[PDB]
Amino acid sequence: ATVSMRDMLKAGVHFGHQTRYWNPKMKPFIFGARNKVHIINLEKTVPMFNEALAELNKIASRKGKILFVGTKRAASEAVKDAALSCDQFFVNHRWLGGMLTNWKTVRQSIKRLKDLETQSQDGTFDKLTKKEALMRTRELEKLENSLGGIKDMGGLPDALFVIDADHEHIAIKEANNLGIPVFAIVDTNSDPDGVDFVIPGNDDAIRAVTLYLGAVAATVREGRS
RNA sequence: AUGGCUGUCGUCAGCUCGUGUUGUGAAAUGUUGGGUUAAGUCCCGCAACGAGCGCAACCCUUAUCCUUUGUUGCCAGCGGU
Repeated sequence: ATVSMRDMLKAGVHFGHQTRYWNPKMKPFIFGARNKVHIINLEKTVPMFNEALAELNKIASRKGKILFVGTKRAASEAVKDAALSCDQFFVNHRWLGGMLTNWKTVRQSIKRLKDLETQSQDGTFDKLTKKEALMRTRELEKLENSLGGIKDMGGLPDALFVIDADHEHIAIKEANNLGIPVFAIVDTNSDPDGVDFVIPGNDDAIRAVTLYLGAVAATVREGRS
């Protein structure tokens, strides 16, 4: 449902970027500057985080398909487990340019993953030679590394969850073109114009992103009840 | 005025298209870049995702061996010459 302010300092969600890379549009969401490092205003994010979680909850109550987005090293594996914990979908390694705006052409690539999976469990690769069986399994390995989170998708997402918004500005722009509401974790270096429901928080720490991922995988499941 | 056929750049590795995105727009992207190759041949990354003509392969011949077949072909092991 909601979390307090005491655990905010434990995860370091106020530990933003320096006074060199900050975005000018972070003035309503910066508490101050400690040793030339901007501190995220923790009194401003806690009313804005819970209204997004209730915004993420009722869309999940109407059988909403939530998509998770994050392609950074610190949160590449944490975003995969959080989506499956709440029975949702994820994008973890690489966001393909045109994954949502060009949804038609990537579906042939999605079924191009499915026929390789049906050729994996039944025992089909073993009849072919060494060269053919190696590359089509190597083409397989690249496939669910970038499309395995959305191989169960079958449509356009109802809502979008974004980590490292400035690093994933392509994903936010793609959902904005189709009118899909996004849920981005904006840090001091990021731009929140594309973000419909702004959540100011630190995104460069493993323990910080798991606090959001743990909370967003928690808020979905009672909407499933 | 043409069909059909042919040479040439050049058997040079390029030529494009669909969707999406960018730019008012001509168009750009993909096709660029780090490696790599005879080759946009392959890997990775990347607002690109895929596909087609090209490359290669599939075709013929040559390079070694096995099986079957032995004439008008062949002559190792046995005879007459």
